[PDB]
Amino acid sequence: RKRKESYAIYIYKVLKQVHPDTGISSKAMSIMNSFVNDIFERIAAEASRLAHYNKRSTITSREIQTAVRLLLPGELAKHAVSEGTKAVTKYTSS
Amino acid sequence: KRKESYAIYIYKVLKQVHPDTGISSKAMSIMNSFVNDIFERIAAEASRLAHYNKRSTITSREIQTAVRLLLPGELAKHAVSEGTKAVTKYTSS
Amino acid sequence: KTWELSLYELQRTPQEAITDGLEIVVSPRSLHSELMCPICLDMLKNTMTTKECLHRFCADCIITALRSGNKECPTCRKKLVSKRSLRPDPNFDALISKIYP
Amino acid sequence: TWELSLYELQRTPQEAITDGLEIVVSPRSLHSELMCPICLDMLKNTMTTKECLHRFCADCIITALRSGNKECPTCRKKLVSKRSLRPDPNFDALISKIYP
Amino acid sequence: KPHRYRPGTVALREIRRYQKSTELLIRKLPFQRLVREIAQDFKTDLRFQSSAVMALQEASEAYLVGLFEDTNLCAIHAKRVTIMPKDIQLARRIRGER
Amino acid sequence: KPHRYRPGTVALREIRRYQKSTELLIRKLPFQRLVREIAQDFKTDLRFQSSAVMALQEASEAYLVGLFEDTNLCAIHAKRVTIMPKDIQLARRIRGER
Amino acid sequence: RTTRIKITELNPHLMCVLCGGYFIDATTIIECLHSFCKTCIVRYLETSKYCPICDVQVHKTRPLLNIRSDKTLQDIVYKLVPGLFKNEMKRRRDFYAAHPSADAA
Amino acid sequence: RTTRIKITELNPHLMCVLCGGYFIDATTIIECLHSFCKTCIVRYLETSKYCPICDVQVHKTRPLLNIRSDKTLQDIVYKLVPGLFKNEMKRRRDFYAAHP
Amino acid sequence: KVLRDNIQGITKPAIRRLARRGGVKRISGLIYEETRGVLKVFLENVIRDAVTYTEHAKRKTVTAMDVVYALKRQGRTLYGFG
Amino acid sequence: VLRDNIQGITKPAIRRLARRGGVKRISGLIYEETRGVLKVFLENVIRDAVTYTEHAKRKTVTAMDVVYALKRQGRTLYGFG
Amino acid sequence: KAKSRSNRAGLQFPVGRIHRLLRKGNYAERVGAGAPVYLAAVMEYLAAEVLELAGNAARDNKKTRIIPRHLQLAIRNDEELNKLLSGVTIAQGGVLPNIQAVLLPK
Amino acid sequence: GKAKSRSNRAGLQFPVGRIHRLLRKGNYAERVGAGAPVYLAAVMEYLAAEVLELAGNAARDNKKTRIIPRHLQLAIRNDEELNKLLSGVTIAQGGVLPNIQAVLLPK
DNA sequence: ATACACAGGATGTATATATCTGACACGTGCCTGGAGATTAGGGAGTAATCCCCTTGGCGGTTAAAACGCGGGGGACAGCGCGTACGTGCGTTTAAGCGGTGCTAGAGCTGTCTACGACCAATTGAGCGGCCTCGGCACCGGGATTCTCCAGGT
DNA sequence: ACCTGGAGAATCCCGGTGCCGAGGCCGCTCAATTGGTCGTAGACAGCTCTAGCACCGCTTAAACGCACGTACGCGCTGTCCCCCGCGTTTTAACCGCCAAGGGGATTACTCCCTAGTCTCCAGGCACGTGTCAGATATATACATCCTGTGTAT
Ligand SMILES: [Zn+2]
Ligand SMILES: [Zn+2]
Ligand SMILES: [Zn+2]
Ligand SMILES: [Zn+2]
Ligand SMILES: [Zn+2]
Ligand SMILES: [Zn+2]
Ligand SMILES: [Zn+2]
Ligand SMILES: [Zn+2]
Repeated sequence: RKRKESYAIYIYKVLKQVHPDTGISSKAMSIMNSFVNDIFERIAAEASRLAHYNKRSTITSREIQTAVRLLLPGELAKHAVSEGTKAVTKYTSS
Repeated sequence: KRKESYAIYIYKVLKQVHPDTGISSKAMSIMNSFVNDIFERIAAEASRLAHYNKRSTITSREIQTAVRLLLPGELAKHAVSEGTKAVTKYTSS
Repeated sequence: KTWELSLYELQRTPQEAITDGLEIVVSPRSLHSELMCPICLDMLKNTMTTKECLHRFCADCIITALRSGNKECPTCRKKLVSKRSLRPDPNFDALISKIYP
Repeated sequence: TWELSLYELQRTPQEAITDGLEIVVSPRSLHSELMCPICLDMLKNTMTTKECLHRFCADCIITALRSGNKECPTCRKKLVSKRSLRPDPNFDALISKIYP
Repeated sequence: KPHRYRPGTVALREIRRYQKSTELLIRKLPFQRLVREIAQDFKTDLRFQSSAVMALQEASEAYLVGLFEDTNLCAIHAKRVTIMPKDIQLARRIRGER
Repeated sequence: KPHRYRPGTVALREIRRYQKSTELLIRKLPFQRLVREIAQDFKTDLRFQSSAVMALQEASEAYLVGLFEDTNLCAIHAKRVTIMPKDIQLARRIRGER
Repeated sequence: RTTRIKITELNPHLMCVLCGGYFIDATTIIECLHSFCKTCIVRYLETSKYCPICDVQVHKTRPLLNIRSDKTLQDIVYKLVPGLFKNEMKRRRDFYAAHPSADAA
Repeated sequence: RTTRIKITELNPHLMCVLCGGYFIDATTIIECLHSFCKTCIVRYLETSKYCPICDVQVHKTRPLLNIRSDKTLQDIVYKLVPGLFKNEMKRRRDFYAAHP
Repeated sequence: KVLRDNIQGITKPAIRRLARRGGVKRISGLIYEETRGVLKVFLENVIRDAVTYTEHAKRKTVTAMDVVYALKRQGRTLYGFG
Repeated sequence: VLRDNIQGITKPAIRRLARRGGVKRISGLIYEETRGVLKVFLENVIRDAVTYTEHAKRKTVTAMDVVYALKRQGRTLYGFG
Repeated sequence: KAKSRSNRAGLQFPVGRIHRLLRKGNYAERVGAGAPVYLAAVMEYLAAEVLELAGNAARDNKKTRIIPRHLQLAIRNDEELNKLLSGVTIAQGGVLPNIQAVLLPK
Repeated sequence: GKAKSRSNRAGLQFPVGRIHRLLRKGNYAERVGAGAPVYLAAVMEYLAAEVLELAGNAARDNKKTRIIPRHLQLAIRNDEELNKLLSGVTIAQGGVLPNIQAVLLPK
């Protein structure tokens, strides 16, 4: 009965935003959850390494940006950087 | 400008094993890097082991399990024996 | 360096915009060739432009072409990985909406 | 396999000679199973293979492995490193006491 | 006289058929028995979850399909159409597994 | 007549020589210029520590030596003694780099 | 099919902001698909490394590698603007009529 | 050379600590190189999994795979001890005679 | 009980089907034993690491997450089991 | 000014590297393919090195940058720090 | 009267949960304010891309749902996404149809 | 009142306290137990001694007094277990083993 | 006289309707974790200074690269034999589904106390220079191993 | 079809000499050690109930064994052009300075941002329910493979 958490509802919301009239099965959502966890873990580890190399004790958005530059290939990195900067500028404006 | 490395300890071990033999600066650099790499690998595996079982403390048990996962064959057995011997000698002191 | 300005280009003057109210006559056949999607054979909608050859297409046309078929440009056969190699071109959309609403 | 036979299940123990008795021996008697196959001399700091139970001198086997094929000299079986052997103290002590 | 297909026709048929599907190609109970027999050499009286056996079978079949993919290229490299043990040995040497 | 060695002799001599030595086999300044030229597409007016150029060269040489060993294995598979571009392509594909 | 339109509505989508005149040998920056003149952009990219409008970086070190010619737009503007190609050719001939050097360019 | 060696000095090196007697069909444990009799080790290992001397694990689940017959040691004990091999064969044949 | 001979449960037609999914047309007759050897090696490695993970946790049952951690340790990430 | 410096990887250097690799007979179309392979490898490593240098707010590339760049690729180096 | 940070950033993936996961994960001593927002945006972007391609693949089959086969097709037919997941195995995904030219009949 | 080191209390040459501090400051877990650094230092010294002994034998074979990178490379690539431990590692100024394929020899 | 396009037979693959059920998708009540306000201190941004090391010029000596030629051995195509694969048939084995009963062990709680974090004072282990001989690098010489082609049979 | 002798070119061995890098010493200051208190992570006993192992028939689809013939694996031969070995002529890497200065590394000061604490309520998760998307079944209809047979060049 213990609570277990996942990213299922957020994935469903994104899918309804991109393909309004489509579903998804249990196994496909399991795979999507694994994909999201893998990405989070990789980026966090690379940011930690960056912070440690430079003798700093904080992870800021700068570390995340450089880690994304290091990890994703090609145009995926460009689009991800643009989206991240957009989100941060929107958030700090409140 | 105080810098730290494992040079003097590696030299002591070499003198223990090979009483009449020298080492070069680049070879000592390689040995330093090798020791650092092993330290990092075992510490990272121990960290993961503690996180999988929901514990906040790395102990000798985690180090032993990591050494078993990481080292191949007879190296694992010999390293396990040496670590256990060291801990037993330390505690009774 | 394939970009050195020619002698005339080093002294070319701007072309003054036409301000007098003169009517312009345009026929559908004049713009027929340059404003036609090679794939669907219809008027362009939701224009997408490649990052290598600057060839206009419809979003669905290029998406379907890349999905089931070679990962190449339909026109010049140049390679392109996926839809991220194209970008929208709203200027052509506005021009289409203006000339032929 | 290692399954015992009918007779092996009831072998009687062999009593030891408690009474003090002297036995005459000669060096040529044991000049076959106490001799190194490589250096053809007396064993010192004996080392034995795990798989085949073959005795060698430490230096002999160490050099043979380092400067040659990684097989056992006698049976020609797989051998990786000096970790694949083990010292034999009992054999050395017996040799020392038997031969001064 | 029946309608005998020439050699190789049914082979291409089956290649197409099995590259169109996603089902497991090895029977369950034999694989489970093999797994238990191998595990008996490391710890006594083990128990398994069903999903653990499923995960092992999935990973193993993926591994073997990829290996045969490389083996076929090695066999075509030498002007052949038939795979042999030497092709598997070369693929595993170059991949680093040996 | 003047002495001439049969083909394949000096090649074996050179294999014996270069498999026992340990020194760098690419000239230093040309590699340095190549490094600066390639880096000029990421940042302008960059400076390099000498040990950085040295590390880059050492790594590049190790990479090429490993590749050529795999290529020789692939070429011998097809009953030849001459290495060809297709052997390089096959080795790189099986390695996962292509 | 059949339609006639004024030049006022068409003007905005035909003039280069840098110079103000109609597009001549239009060239497009691909980072944002922004069209300007060949000479305008060639002169502009020397001093700056950002787009004139959106200030988007053309390239990390060398912007000239990320700009390409736009033939279709040039043909469209030639067909639309009345008496534009003829004037361009006349100006080019007039400029090069008094220079007896480098006949082949 | 010639020597007069007393067996009383060599008793501990040639005595099995499981049956209180001399080695018969010697078998050694790979990990620790501790010798015993075939019957002694076979019947003892069916319950425990540790050597009865140094207290070291032999195998995780099946110790029987890590014990090997030492022909050289058995030959040495047969040769050094007078009037033992013959007695062993006599007893074995006499036991075979008494049963079908 | 001591299970034995189970490797021969991987039959000839199953290996043929696996080679079909990999794009193979003709198969030599000495190639059914090599596959069994390779499968045995791979399985031994993965199962040993899974058993180590299980033993550290002080459990008597191997779980799917143990298999997943073991596979990830060998550079064979697997999506679909948690 | 730096241009066409990949031709400084002469043919005899390529032959020496192949000889250390054990190769006995070489085709005439191996050198261009080798140069392509090398250039791709160098682009990939130097990109990461320059990323590390840029993040640390410097203008000099050190040896640690190269070491970390190689470690990212799975090609650990020993003996430079 | 309380507004979630996800809405403030214009996002769906949770910003507070990701902030907490960064704080308790042994990455560094301190976590800034902009790090979780940035990372959440990147995760949302990648998920949306993959799901879009899989939806197209599902539409081609005349199916209204996405199954692991559709995800496999989407990922392997995409070059950059195929580089990102070069060492991953997706269960019940099968393979891509492919036959070499020398095996086909002439 | 005399200060007695932990390495001496353990019988090691490697530094126990420095390794303890490195473990504490490296972002590996919230807490570190007392015996963990002793175990890690013992393993590290064992591996160092193994490599050094092999390389010392290789240096003696060559009639040299000082260990150089070549001896490290020969000691490490002639041992199966150590080769498996360092498969993705390059050693500067090492070289390769001598190896010519059988099919390529004359006659 | 032989290639060769053609046509009829017969498999296998694709397609449209019927239908059956079980898993996706939604709703709901509750409780745990995210949000808001407050406080305090140390990490990091900023400005200034010093001096190590990176970049540039130049002149020289000499090993390495480039060009060319000639001939042998290695890649490549073709032909023939034969035997090991594939295809199809008629028996035999064991996977698989459904149902059952049993209980070992994974997942929780609740005490409770030993072990690790924190702080302060004290001093000895470890690091930055500095002096200096002995291992090793270099040069010339004699010995030693090994290809290669002419007889020799 | 195999052998030997002898000339030539290359690798190994041996002193002998000179320098420079590795081993060692010395003063000092920063980090490890001892001693004390305090709070909670982890050990352990006990309890619930889920799920993993074991057993039994019954169909039936897959596995197993057999036979024929065909096409592919492998050796042999002949051909020629591509690459190796070696000699001559050019290019330019390597090494010894000198001169300058950009920026890497450190120091000091200040204030802004992040951790820790406490209150309180909405976002997210565990159950429960019910239609319809998708699988399963039958039946034509279509598209490939193979072979006989005329017959044209
Ligand atoms: Zn279209
Ligand atoms: Zn195009
Ligand atoms: Zn010996
Ligand atoms: Zn042996
Ligand atoms: Zn303009
Ligand atoms: Zn712009
Ligand atoms: Zn006994
Ligand atoms: Zn023992």
